[PDB]
Amino acid sequence: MKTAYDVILAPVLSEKAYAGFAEGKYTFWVHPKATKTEIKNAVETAFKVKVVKVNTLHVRGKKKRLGRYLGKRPDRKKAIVQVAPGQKIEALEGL
Amino acid sequence: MRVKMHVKKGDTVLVASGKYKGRVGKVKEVLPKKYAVIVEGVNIVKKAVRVSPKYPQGGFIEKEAPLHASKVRPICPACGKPTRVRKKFLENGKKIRVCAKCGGALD
Amino acid sequence: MKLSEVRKQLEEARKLSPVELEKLVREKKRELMELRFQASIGQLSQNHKIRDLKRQIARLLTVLNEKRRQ
Amino acid sequence: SKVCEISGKRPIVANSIQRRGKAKREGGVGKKTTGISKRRQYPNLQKVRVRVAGQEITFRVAASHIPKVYELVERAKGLKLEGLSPKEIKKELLKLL
RNA sequence: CCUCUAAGCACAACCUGCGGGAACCCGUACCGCAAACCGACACAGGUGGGCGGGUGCAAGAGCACUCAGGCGCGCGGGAGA
RNA sequence: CGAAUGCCGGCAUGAGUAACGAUAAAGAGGGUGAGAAUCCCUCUCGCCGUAAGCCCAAGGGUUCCUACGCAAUGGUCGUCAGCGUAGGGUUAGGCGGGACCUAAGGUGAAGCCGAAAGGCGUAGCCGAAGGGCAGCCGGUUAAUAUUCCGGCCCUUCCCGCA
RNA sequence: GAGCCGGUAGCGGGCGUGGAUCCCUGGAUGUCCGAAUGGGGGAACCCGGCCGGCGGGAACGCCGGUCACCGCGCGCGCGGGGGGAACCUGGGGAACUGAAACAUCUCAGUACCCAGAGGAGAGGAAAGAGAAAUCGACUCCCUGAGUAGCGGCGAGCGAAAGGGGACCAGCCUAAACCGUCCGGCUUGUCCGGGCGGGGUCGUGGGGCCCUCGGACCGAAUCCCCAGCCUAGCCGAAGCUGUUGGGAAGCAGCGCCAGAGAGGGUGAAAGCCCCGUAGGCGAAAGGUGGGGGGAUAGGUGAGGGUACCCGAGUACCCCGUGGUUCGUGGAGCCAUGGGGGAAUCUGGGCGGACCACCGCCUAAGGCUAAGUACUCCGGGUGACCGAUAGCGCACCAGUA
Ligand SMILES: [Mg+2]
Ligand SMILES: [Mg+2]
Ligand SMILES: [Mg+2]
Ligand SMILES: [Mg+2]
Ligand SMILES: [Mg+2]
Ligand SMILES: [Mg+2]
Ligand SMILES: [Mg+2]
Ligand SMILES: [Mg+2]
Ligand SMILES: [Mg+2]
Ligand SMILES: [Mg+2]
Ligand SMILES: [Mg+2]
Ligand SMILES: [Mg+2]
Ligand SMILES: [Mg+2]
Ligand SMILES: [Mg+2]
Ligand SMILES: [Mg+2]
Ligand SMILES: [Mg+2]
Ligand SMILES: [Mg+2]
Ligand SMILES: [Mg+2]
Ligand SMILES: [Mg+2]
Ligand SMILES: [Mg+2]
Ligand SMILES: [Mg+2]
Ligand SMILES: [Mg+2]
Ligand SMILES: [Mg+2]
Ligand SMILES: [Mg+2]
Ligand SMILES: [Mg+2]
Ligand SMILES: [Mg+2]
Ligand SMILES: [Mg+2]
Ligand SMILES: [Mg+2]
Ligand SMILES: [Mg+2]
Ligand SMILES: [Mg+2]
Ligand SMILES: [Mg+2]
Ligand SMILES: [Mg+2]
Ligand SMILES: [Mg+2]
Ligand SMILES: [Mg+2]
Ligand SMILES: [Mg+2]
Ligand SMILES: [Mg+2]
Ligand SMILES: [Mg+2]
Ligand SMILES: [Mg+2]
Ligand SMILES: [Mg+2]
Ligand SMILES: [Mg+2]
Ligand SMILES: [Mg+2]
Ligand SMILES: [Mg+2]
Ligand SMILES: [Mg+2]
Ligand SMILES: [Mg+2]
Ligand SMILES: [Mg+2]
Ligand SMILES: [Mg+2]
Ligand SMILES: [Mg+2]
Ligand SMILES: [Mg+2]
Ligand SMILES: [Mg+2]
Ligand SMILES: [Mg+2]
Ligand SMILES: [Mg+2]
Ligand SMILES: [Mg+2]
Ligand SMILES: [Mg+2]
Ligand SMILES: [Mg+2]
Ligand SMILES: [Mg+2]
Ligand SMILES: [Mg+2]
Ligand SMILES: [Mg+2]
Ligand SMILES: [Mg+2]
Ligand SMILES: [Mg+2]
Ligand SMILES: [Mg+2]
Ligand SMILES: [Mg+2]
Ligand SMILES: [Mg+2]
Ligand SMILES: [Mg+2]
Ligand SMILES: [Mg+2]
Ligand SMILES: [Mg+2]
Ligand SMILES: [Mg+2]
Ligand SMILES: [Mg+2]
Ligand SMILES: [Mg+2]
Ligand SMILES: [Mg+2]
Ligand SMILES: [Mg+2]
Ligand SMILES: [Mg+2]
Ligand SMILES: [Mg+2]
Ligand SMILES: [Mg+2]
Ligand SMILES: [Mg+2]
Ligand SMILES: [Mg+2]
Ligand SMILES: [Mg+2]
Ligand SMILES: [Mg+2]
Ligand SMILES: [Mg+2]
Ligand SMILES: [Mg+2]
Ligand SMILES: [Mg+2]
Ligand SMILES: [Mg+2]
Ligand SMILES: [Mg+2]
Ligand SMILES: [Mg+2]
Ligand SMILES: [Mg+2]
Ligand SMILES: [Mg+2]
Ligand SMILES: [Mg+2]
Ligand SMILES: [Mg+2]
Ligand SMILES: [Mg+2]
Ligand SMILES: [Mg+2]
Ligand SMILES: [Mg+2]
Ligand SMILES: [Mg+2]
Ligand SMILES: [Mg+2]
Ligand SMILES: [Mg+2]
Ligand SMILES: [Mg+2]
Ligand SMILES: [Mg+2]
Ligand SMILES: [Mg+2]
Ligand SMILES: [Mg+2]
Ligand SMILES: [Mg+2]
Ligand SMILES: [Mg+2]
Ligand SMILES: [Mg+2]
Ligand SMILES: [Mg+2]
Ligand SMILES: [Mg+2]
Ligand SMILES: [Mg+2]
Ligand SMILES: [Mg+2]
Ligand SMILES: [Mg+2]
Ligand SMILES: [Mg+2]
Ligand SMILES: [Mg+2]
Ligand SMILES: [Mg+2]
Ligand SMILES: [Mg+2]
Ligand SMILES: [Mg+2]
Ligand SMILES: [Mg+2]
Ligand SMILES: [Mg+2]
Ligand SMILES: [Mg+2]
Ligand SMILES: [Mg+2]
Ligand SMILES: [Mg+2]
Ligand SMILES: [Mg+2]
Ligand SMILES: [Mg+2]
Ligand SMILES: [Mg+2]
Ligand SMILES: [Mg+2]
Ligand SMILES: [Mg+2]
Ligand SMILES: [Mg+2]
Ligand SMILES: [Mg+2]
Ligand SMILES: [Mg+2]
Ligand SMILES: [Mg+2]
Ligand SMILES: [Mg+2]
Ligand SMILES: [Mg+2]
Ligand SMILES: [Mg+2]
Ligand SMILES: [Mg+2]
Ligand SMILES: [Mg+2]
Ligand SMILES: [Mg+2]
Ligand SMILES: [Mg+2]
Ligand SMILES: [Mg+2]
Ligand SMILES: [Mg+2]
Ligand SMILES: [Mg+2]
Ligand SMILES: [Mg+2]
Ligand SMILES: [Mg+2]
Ligand SMILES: [Mg+2]
Ligand SMILES: [Mg+2]
Ligand SMILES: [Mg+2]
Ligand SMILES: [Mg+2]
Ligand SMILES: [Mg+2]
Ligand SMILES: [Mg+2]
Ligand SMILES: [Mg+2]
Ligand SMILES: [Mg+2]
Ligand SMILES: [Mg+2]
Ligand SMILES: [Mg+2]
Ligand SMILES: [Mg+2]
Ligand SMILES: [Mg+2]
Ligand SMILES: [Mg+2]
Ligand SMILES: [Mg+2]
Ligand SMILES: [Mg+2]
Ligand SMILES: [Mg+2]
Ligand SMILES: [Mg+2]
Ligand SMILES: [Mg+2]
Ligand SMILES: [Mg+2]
Ligand SMILES: [Mg+2]
Ligand SMILES: [Mg+2]
Ligand SMILES: [Mg+2]
Ligand SMILES: [Zn+2]
Repeated sequence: MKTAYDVILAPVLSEKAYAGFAEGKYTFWVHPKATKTEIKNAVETAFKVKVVKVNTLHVRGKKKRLGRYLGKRPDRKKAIVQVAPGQKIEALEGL
Repeated sequence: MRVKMHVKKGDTVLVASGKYKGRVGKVKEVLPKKYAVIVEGVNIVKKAVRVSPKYPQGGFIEKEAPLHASKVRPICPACGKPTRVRKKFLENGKKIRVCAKCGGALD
Repeated sequence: MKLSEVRKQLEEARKLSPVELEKLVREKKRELMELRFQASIGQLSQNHKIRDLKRQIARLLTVLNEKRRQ
Repeated sequence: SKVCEISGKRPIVANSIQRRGKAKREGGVGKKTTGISKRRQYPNLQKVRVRVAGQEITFRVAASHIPKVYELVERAKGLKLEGLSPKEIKKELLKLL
């Protein structure tokens, strides 16, 4: 069955992600078939918050090699939800 | 399907052949893929290791090497003699290893 | 997981109800996502816990399916 | 240049043979073939507009079985046929063949 | 978009004004007159659209000098047949 | 097998030979580094400027940013790079394309045609760099922004009131 | 039946006699594209209708279910669509070449294209063959035979009967006649369409009409089973000494053998390991051509009657195709065009035609095995052994 935990996968762990916590903007590794409307409900129904805005984008998989073979890391998608003024997703403030 | 092993870790075996032929001991491991076995104190070999946090001071470390299974032979705990493994059908009706020299069991 | 544990998880599940199975599942899939974020930061050393849930979550959805196929 | 809807006839293939000279039976050397080339023979198809169940039914049938159409018609009298549409009355007749 | 009526509907419906809420999928990096595109090459070739400043030369998207911006072209050093 | 301007491959000769891809051009200093004409900084000189500068679109597809590297690619050298490894980076209700429209053309209810395959065909559907539609300025990051932030505007749809 | 978390070690953590990994059969899940089918589409992308659920949910979005077209059958049901290495049948169908040029001819109805089918396909129960006064469906192999014949009688093409083998099997309908339901108008002894009965053959048979007589066959459909397939299991008999890195080598003494095929083990092992001869084995799917049982289905005789016995068909001519037959004396089989019958006193045939004598009984259909191929699995080679053998022994239809 599909649950908000199936939409949200892992957090974006970078200097750029972190720097969004102050403004309440939390970044995640979502599902490429996920949807801004689909994400929202997933964050809320999982982090007890009020999503006010969502910004998503696709991250294409990098091409890599074991010297002799060429492949590609999977393609990923990530969202950038804005939470109501004053709310916090603590598990990410972690940091 | 399965690799046929007449010996299992860790019953007592007789190094039938090889440089350590005649020596005896327990089977410290069983390698079906290469169809080999490691025996305690047998096939000893000196191997090198980097000056590494695990192996400070560098140096070498005596490893126990594997042997082809056809080289090892089990020792019946009864007659204490190395024997060929038959297989007995109890009334369980399980099958059990049993010495061929004497009807003893081997586990 | 351990077998005996597995067996129980089947006995216990097959005693349950689809709602109590969806609700149950819905939780362990939360229990995963918790673990996913831990490993994502390296603070997941018992990383075998993951595989269990998914295969717990799997064993659950199955028994859920056993019921509904009727 | 197609298929009889009643006889199943169909364009066959025939050769166009060209012969020269006097035959033997006419006290000659004999005929000689100067050029063979495939042709194709069509059934003499024609249209057959008939009205059945207050509905016009037309067949693309060969001139040979034309008198069979009316037979089908004549034979179709004993059928619930009103209310139907053209293609429906055709298929219902053909089923009689 | 405006307008005209037809069934239907005329407690609906549509127009205007205000109010709260709602507003999805893909693309967005970088090269792009070229070392990243077409030419087997980091190839003096070919490739659509826009901007393209200043002074002087009659004019100009010409010509020469120059701002911003960008370059000295991915082998050098000597020699003076 | 000794020959087929034979076939596959390996290695020689020409030979340290021509050449190293526009005659727009170079010089010194400082640093770096085992190692520098070839990388970074600085000053002087030269060169394009209806461009050899700045945007958009096709096409390429991670080549963009940063850290650590120089065996191989770079026509030399290389501590450099569009190269090797790893990590990070592309954020739209208003910019472009869709849930809007039609063009040539493509397909194609009805219907016509053909030995089979298939070929035609008003409507309708598909079809764009044409039509139509509501975002302008600035700041921010090493790397994205008419996309995030700020200020000031606007569009459409659902519900409710008048 | 003791190790496992694939090729794959390592970092980091687990599991297994409370029987794991692994192997075999059934089931569940099975995103997106693809016949692709809700609609579109530059395949794996994009946009909808309906019913139901989620979220604070009306707009927005996600989840489950359903919605393309065609045929057949009384809006709803069963079926079709596409793929498959060759093998098979049907609809079409060349050329180089050979003829030492070349057109008829050959290459050849082969290559190729298309539709279709299946584990096989086709063919198949005589309107046959053809001279035995005989044979007895069809298919395949041998033989008949490069015979008979065909042929710018050039190059070349090339049968059939009969005989010896493999396999073996025969059936259902249409029409006359009885009955029944429906619908047509031109009212019945009517015509027409369904269904059922009846009937299916060539010593001709069948119907109706009298008359005489009233159980043994048995499936190709269904059922049960053995048998087989897809994992497996038991499986006889050697130590020592010696050279050597290693024994399976040489020496000594023994043993098994329904097993001295082969492959491994540190080298050359009947008796060390995997195996070999000889035996065992299936809860579940599949198959089941052999065994047993059902069922649909099967069957008499003389006598008279002269209703039926498969239609634009047989038959004639015209244009072709197949057969060994290239217009030849040219029949037989098939049919595009024209004309156009009959129901046993019928009709087709026996190589133009006529007669005698004989064979057969068309214009509806079905039908096992023996036959063909080899993507697949297995056994085996006086087959190759990394320029060989498949194009690939290796991440190849890849760079
Ligand atoms: Mg699921
Ligand atoms: Mg930063
Ligand atoms: Mg909310
Ligand atoms: Mg986006
Ligand atoms: Mg996107
Ligand atoms: Mg790269
Ligand atoms: Mg000893
Ligand atoms: Mg043995
Ligand atoms: Mg399990
Ligand atoms: Mg003619
Ligand atoms: Mg004559
Ligand atoms: Mg002639
Ligand atoms: Mg007419
Ligand atoms: Mg006529
Ligand atoms: Mg007929
Ligand atoms: Mg009005
Ligand atoms: Mg009205
Ligand atoms: Mg009202
Ligand atoms: Mg408003
Ligand atoms: Mg959408
Ligand atoms: Mg560049
Ligand atoms: Mg540029
Ligand atoms: Mg630029
Ligand atoms: Mg230029
Ligand atoms: Mg330009
Ligand atoms: Mg130009
Ligand atoms: Mg080229
Ligand atoms: Mg290039
Ligand atoms: Mg160039
Ligand atoms: Mg040009
Ligand atoms: Mg001027
Ligand atoms: Mg001038
Ligand atoms: Mg000029
Ligand atoms: Mg100029
Ligand atoms: Mg000039
Ligand atoms: Mg130069
Ligand atoms: Mg230069
Ligand atoms: Mg140069
Ligand atoms: Mg020089
Ligand atoms: Mg000189
Ligand atoms: Mg020679
Ligand atoms: Mg030469
Ligand atoms: Mg040469
Ligand atoms: Mg020469
Ligand atoms: Mg060569
Ligand atoms: Mg010199
Ligand atoms: Mg010279
Ligand atoms: Mg010279
Ligand atoms: Mg030179
Ligand atoms: Mg100059
Ligand atoms: Mg310097
Ligand atoms: Mg210096
Ligand atoms: Mg240098
Ligand atoms: Mg250097
Ligand atoms: Mg230079
Ligand atoms: Mg200027
Ligand atoms: Mg592009
Ligand atoms: Mg490229
Ligand atoms: Mg880079
Ligand atoms: Mg280098
Ligand atoms: Mg180097
Ligand atoms: Mg270098
Ligand atoms: Mg190089
Ligand atoms: Mg170099
Ligand atoms: Mg070069
Ligand atoms: Mg260095
Ligand atoms: Mg650097
Ligand atoms: Mg760069
Ligand atoms: Mg790089
Ligand atoms: Mg390296
Ligand atoms: Mg970084
Ligand atoms: Mg915006
Ligand atoms: Mg738009
Ligand atoms: Mg929408
Ligand atoms: Mg349109
Ligand atoms: Mg068309
Ligand atoms: Mg049109
Ligand atoms: Mg539309
Ligand atoms: Mg447009
Ligand atoms: Mg436009
Ligand atoms: Mg607008
Ligand atoms: Mg716009
Ligand atoms: Mg404005
Ligand atoms: Mg950035
Ligand atoms: Mg009102
Ligand atoms: Mg692994
Ligand atoms: Mg470890
Ligand atoms: Mg999904
Ligand atoms: Mg579809
Ligand atoms: Mg479509
Ligand atoms: Mg709904
Ligand atoms: Mg949702
Ligand atoms: Mg849905
Ligand atoms: Mg098929
Ligand atoms: Mg054919
Ligand atoms: Mg042709
Ligand atoms: Mg020819
Ligand atoms: Mg030839
Ligand atoms: Mg010849
Ligand atoms: Mg030939
Ligand atoms: Mg010739
Ligand atoms: Mg010749
Ligand atoms: Mg010629
Ligand atoms: Mg031929
Ligand atoms: Mg054919
Ligand atoms: Mg097809
Ligand atoms: Mg097919
Ligand atoms: Mg068979
Ligand atoms: Mg058949
Ligand atoms: Mg018959
Ligand atoms: Mg003969
Ligand atoms: Mg002969
Ligand atoms: Mg002759
Ligand atoms: Mg021939
Ligand atoms: Mg015969
Ligand atoms: Mg015979
Ligand atoms: Mg046989
Ligand atoms: Mg028989
Ligand atoms: Mg009747
Ligand atoms: Mg009779
Ligand atoms: Mg039968
Ligand atoms: Mg054994
Ligand atoms: Mg020794
Ligand atoms: Mg010995
Ligand atoms: Mg042997
Ligand atoms: Mg043998
Ligand atoms: Mg051997
Ligand atoms: Mg030998
Ligand atoms: Mg041996
Ligand atoms: Mg046997
Ligand atoms: Mg058995
Ligand atoms: Mg009878
Ligand atoms: Mg009688
Ligand atoms: Mg009669
Ligand atoms: Mg002919
Ligand atoms: Mg003649
Ligand atoms: Mg003829
Ligand atoms: Mg004949
Ligand atoms: Mg005819
Ligand atoms: Mg007669
Ligand atoms: Mg007669
Ligand atoms: Mg005849
Ligand atoms: Mg005749
Ligand atoms: Mg005759
Ligand atoms: Mg005859
Ligand atoms: Mg005769
Ligand atoms: Mg006669
Ligand atoms: Mg006959
Ligand atoms: Mg007949
Ligand atoms: Mg048949
Ligand atoms: Mg068959
Ligand atoms: Mg057969
Ligand atoms: Mg094979
Ligand atoms: Mg060999
Ligand atoms: Mg050999
Ligand atoms: Mg090789
Ligand atoms: Mg090879
Ligand atoms: Mg070799
Ligand atoms: Zn014993």
